[PDB]
Amino acid sequence: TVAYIAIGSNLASPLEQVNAALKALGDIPESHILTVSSFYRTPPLGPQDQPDYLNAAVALETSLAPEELLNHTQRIELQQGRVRKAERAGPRTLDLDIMLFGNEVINTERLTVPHYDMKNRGFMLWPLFEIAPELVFPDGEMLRQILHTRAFDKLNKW
Ligand SMILES: [Cl-]
Ligand SMILES: [Mg+2]
Ligand SMILES: [Mg+2]
Repeated sequence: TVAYIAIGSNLASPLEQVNAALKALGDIPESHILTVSSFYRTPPLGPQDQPDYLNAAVALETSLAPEELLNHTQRIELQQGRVRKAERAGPRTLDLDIMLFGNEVINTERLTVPHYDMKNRGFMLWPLFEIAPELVFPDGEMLRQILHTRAFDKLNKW
């Protein structure tokens, strides 16, 4: 099944953390990376000029169950994302979100697929459109149409 995973980093040098994250994603059992988007840049809010966020999208072919994939993305977030050495308040610096899993709609306490706010997040949809321009959501909405009809922040490449 093809799963689409969003990666975000605001950590240290986001290139290195994101690449470790990609390596870990490929190392998930019964799973392989099909393609990876370009890296995109999201400024922080406010003048503080804290680290920018690096955003990407990955297409992952997997024969895992959705909740099993979630175990792995959660694990990688702990192992690669700091959070032992600095958690709440940080926040955690590496985010791996399962955006879509096949044409599946999953509504469970642990896992909601499609990711609940993804259609309003340009830093999720634009990298997704780069690797899946013909994507259609389980409810039938076309990714190309959402990008024509919803307002998003400008999103430059990294
Ligand atoms: Cl949907
Ligand atoms: Mg997130
Ligand atoms: Mg998350």
